[PDB]
Amino acid sequence: CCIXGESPGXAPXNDYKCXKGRGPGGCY
Repeated sequence: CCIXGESPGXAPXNDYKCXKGRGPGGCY
C-alpha cells in the first residue's frame, strides 16, 4: 500500500510521514 498507493512511492521522507509528500495524510 505504501502510503496507500496514492503517492509516488513509499516516500519514507518524501510523503510517508514527511511534509514533502501530501496524500491520504502522511507528513513529517
